[PDB]
Amino acid sequence: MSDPVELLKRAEKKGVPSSGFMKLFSGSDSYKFEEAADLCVQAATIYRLNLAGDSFLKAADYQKKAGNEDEAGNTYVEAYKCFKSGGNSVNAVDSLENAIQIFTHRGQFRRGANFKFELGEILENDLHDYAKAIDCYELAGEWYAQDQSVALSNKCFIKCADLKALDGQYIEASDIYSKLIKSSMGNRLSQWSLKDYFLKKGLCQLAATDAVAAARTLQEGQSEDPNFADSRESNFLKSLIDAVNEGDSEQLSEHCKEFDNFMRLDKWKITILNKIKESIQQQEDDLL
Amino acid sequence: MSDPVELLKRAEKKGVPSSGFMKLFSGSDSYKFEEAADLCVQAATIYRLRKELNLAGDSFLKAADYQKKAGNEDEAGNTYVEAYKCFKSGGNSVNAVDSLENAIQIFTHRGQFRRGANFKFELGEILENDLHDYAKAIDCYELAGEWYAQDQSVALSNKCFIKCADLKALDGQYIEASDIYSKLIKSSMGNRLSQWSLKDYFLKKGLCQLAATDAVAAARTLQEGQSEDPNFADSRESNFLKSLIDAVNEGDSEQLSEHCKEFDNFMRLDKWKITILNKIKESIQQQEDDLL
Amino acid sequence: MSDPVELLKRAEKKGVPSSGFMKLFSGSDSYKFEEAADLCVQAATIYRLRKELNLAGDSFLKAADYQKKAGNEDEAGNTYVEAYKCFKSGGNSVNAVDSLENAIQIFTHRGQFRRGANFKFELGEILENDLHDYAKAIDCYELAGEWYAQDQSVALSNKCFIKCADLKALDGQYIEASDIYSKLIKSSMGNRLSQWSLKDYFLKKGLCQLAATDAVAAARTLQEGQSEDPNFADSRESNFLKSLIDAVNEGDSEQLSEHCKEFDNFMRLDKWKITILNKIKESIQQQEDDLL
Amino acid sequence: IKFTKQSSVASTRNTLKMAQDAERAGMNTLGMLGHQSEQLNNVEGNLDLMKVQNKVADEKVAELKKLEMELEIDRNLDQIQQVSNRLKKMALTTGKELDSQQKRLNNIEESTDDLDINLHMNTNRLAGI
Amino acid sequence: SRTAELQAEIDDTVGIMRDNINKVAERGERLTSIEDKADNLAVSAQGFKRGANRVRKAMW
Amino acid sequence: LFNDMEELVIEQQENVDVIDKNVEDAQLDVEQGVGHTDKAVKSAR
Repeated sequence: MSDPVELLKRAEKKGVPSSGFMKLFSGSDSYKFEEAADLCVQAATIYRLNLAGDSFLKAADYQKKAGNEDEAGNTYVEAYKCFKSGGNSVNAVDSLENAIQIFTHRGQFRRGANFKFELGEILENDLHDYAKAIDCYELAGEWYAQDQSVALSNKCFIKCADLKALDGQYIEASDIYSKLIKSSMGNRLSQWSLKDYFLKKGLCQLAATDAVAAARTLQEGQSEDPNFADSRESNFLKSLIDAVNEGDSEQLSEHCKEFDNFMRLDKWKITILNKIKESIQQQEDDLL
Repeated sequence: MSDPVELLKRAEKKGVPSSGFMKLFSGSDSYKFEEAADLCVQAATIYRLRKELNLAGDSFLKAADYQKKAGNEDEAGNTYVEAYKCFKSGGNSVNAVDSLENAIQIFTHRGQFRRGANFKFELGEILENDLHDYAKAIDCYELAGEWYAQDQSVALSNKCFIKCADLKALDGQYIEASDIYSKLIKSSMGNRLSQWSLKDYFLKKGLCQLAATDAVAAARTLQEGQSEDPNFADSRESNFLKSLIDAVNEGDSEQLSEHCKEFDNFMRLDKWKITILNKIKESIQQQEDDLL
Repeated sequence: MSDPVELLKRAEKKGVPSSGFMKLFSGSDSYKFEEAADLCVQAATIYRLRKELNLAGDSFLKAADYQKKAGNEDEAGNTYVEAYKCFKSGGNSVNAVDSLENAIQIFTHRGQFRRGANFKFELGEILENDLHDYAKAIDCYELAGEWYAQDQSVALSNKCFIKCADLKALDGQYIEASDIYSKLIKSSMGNRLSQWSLKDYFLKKGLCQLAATDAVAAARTLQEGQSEDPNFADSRESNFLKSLIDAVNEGDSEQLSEHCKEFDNFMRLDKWKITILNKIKESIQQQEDDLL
Repeated sequence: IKFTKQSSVASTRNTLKMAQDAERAGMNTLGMLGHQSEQLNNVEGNLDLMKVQNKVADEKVAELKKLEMELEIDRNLDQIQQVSNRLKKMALTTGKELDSQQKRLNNIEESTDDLDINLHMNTNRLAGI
Repeated sequence: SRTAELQAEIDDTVGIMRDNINKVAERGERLTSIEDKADNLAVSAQGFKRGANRVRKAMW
Repeated sequence: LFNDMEELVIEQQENVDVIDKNVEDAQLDVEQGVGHTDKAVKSAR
């Protein structure tokens, strides 16, 4: 079985550009980079995970030097596979950046959005670097929206608007809860999600202490979507608005427990509700 | 139709490498091995038409060996898979295992991990069900699950890790099974699609932790599941795990049996759960006996 | 990569037919058109890579036109299909319609009726959903269903005729919608696979006959279905159609609304059926108002 | 008396909840089966094209070689009954669509195998030229 | 009588869904086999391409 | 049952993706291969 170290050494030797006088006699350096990339891909296949990933990165760099950006993007995706699976999230991120850049330059925005969402997942879950995860979900959603893929765009914007609300960017999250609402009106497949969106929008507007906007969102949802009108989510949002207007945190706690009994509050709703509670209590203390 | 025995004899005759002085005048021996492999494949096809499946498998093994000698490893992997199919359909599980092992070694070597993971999972199935070699089945499923995780095939990786964890827990490796269930749980969080498997995973994790007499870890697993997955919070599985933990902490084997019957009436306990629950009961009863 | 604008310019220059004295010395103009078509296809492939898809479609249209001038109509149809794909992916439904139409005439002229039927159905979908040209979509589905019926593909023909009958009934065109449902019923008799669809067809037929204020034809449809298909006899669709007929004969719109709600509770009434049942209701109410 | 009515209300609440969950899963599965049906259509088209190309390849290779509790229970049963309907038609339509896909997949398998065999034959013939 | 009717419908739907589960298994097996054979097809197509190219160069 | 069905269909999506990709790739190589045999014949004549 060939030794991958020797293959990488041969790839390195072949990957030296012709400099000076021999450049007048040597053909295009593209072929040398192609052969070095092939050697690097072989080494990567034998290693196959971190050493396989590093070997695919070298291959992709040589493919870029050859003018074969195409294979370079594919090879960066392979490097990302190797890195993600080796627990090396940083190199996975780097590989996805290079692959996405190659794709977007080439006019594969769909593939770019796919890997942009994958990148956002790596940023959110493995690196906990939420800001760039928000950025990636937003940009992937935009690229899907250009492609007229409403479902994928909505998935990205659900993630993006949700990371924004947990980061305290409640107004911007509400603006993305609003886009999701318009993109989902009239679509029978999204009816269950639509109620959810209305609720979350109001919650952000309650965490931004704009109870008037929450009331308006409630009225809008009640008027535009009959399924939301009679839903437990609409009643819950109304009760939360009434409690916020009354400055009664204990009542809002009762409402949260009641709603929890019938439809479990997931971590996000608990989190946002806790800030709504804190705002009411802070107003009470300031009035004392 | 040609006689397959005659074809195999000619394959054997052609498959002799050039030795001595003849090697200076004979071209690459690859072509001789290719032709012998073709003859062996013909014999294998003839046997397969006659439903002499084991003989067809053996002929395919010979063909694959000649293909390996020719330098055509990809064709050798294809032919080993064919030999595996012939043996499996013939009830010769041992030769099926051998064929899949050679095929998997080749399919690995050519960077073909997803494929080798499919065949490694199939090998694990043959080991578990036909040969009852549970240890190698565990290894096969772990190996296949890791390779699927390498392809970002979360679903296939989860299937392999479910099999691995189940077999480990049945083998008395409760802690390692609990760790694999932790991996399954983490890989399934937030995916709407696996919600129903997710509840099951939490339950099983606690059960292994109860079979290892670590009730505290079972309680922590219950709390984690109740906090992280709302669908698990209200589930019958969470209440059942809580009740089992309470029974274990109380050292009351009869209450554990009552809870098992109650859970059985609403949600049938499959064989695995019955075995693990019996182990937990046995541990409680052993502690009771040790205190008298 | 070549500049596709330059490729199209070279295609345009090559695509000029030999006029005058030069025609006596120039070979067949077919080769020039072939080369221009190849250039246009290269420009189209470059444009498609760049996802400014409408221009890729335009380049494919130019390529197909040159291919038609070359006498190579089959490649012209293939290229029109490619142009259609580019336009549809680009949100330019009008040019997609034009491309599919040209491809369909090419295919039908060559006796490839099945392929033309496929693209005629797709064209009808583009008309129904993107352009809201329901009349010519009805025409498309009818003709595609006929072409499938000639090819003895009962299933595809039924799909097209279902779409045609639905659109006809929604347009106010009830009687011939019921006729198409009669054809669907006749083509679905005796086929176990279509058993679930058959009940649906009977119901819809009666509904159109109720929207045409022909309660007698609806009743005859009911007895026909009851006698010819035992599964429709005992079904909820048959009882619902009977109840609607009874309400229509009694001139009691509120009874019809109660039956619609009752059937809604056991059978959610899709958008099409809601429209038709509403129409039946206004017909009853109009008769009531005319009697006061 | 009251305790049983409360327990029954709770029963019908969970009953409706589970029914709705089932329906969500069914709708995703039908839409997802439709998407996979479209993909398989693309596969089918490509296989048809390859058949034609392999005819061409065969001829070229040949020539190449030649060269309040009661009311709530009632209403919950109403909503349950609605959803259970949706579950029944969804199951039936799923069986239908999937049966058609099973026959289609069988044909796809056979065509793929035949194309693979033809390509191997022509590659072997080209090797000797 | 309403609720029994409901129970009867749910029981029928469970039967249809058990049937469906059996069918989707048949489908998963078939799809695994088709993936393996489509991989074979792709490899063979590439091999046919390369062999045809080599014959093209030999003849040139 | 509905939950299990959804999960199985989600899993099977992986297979369908790969099949579509491989068959598409195969078709393009076959087309190229035929192109080569055409040119080979043109020369051999």
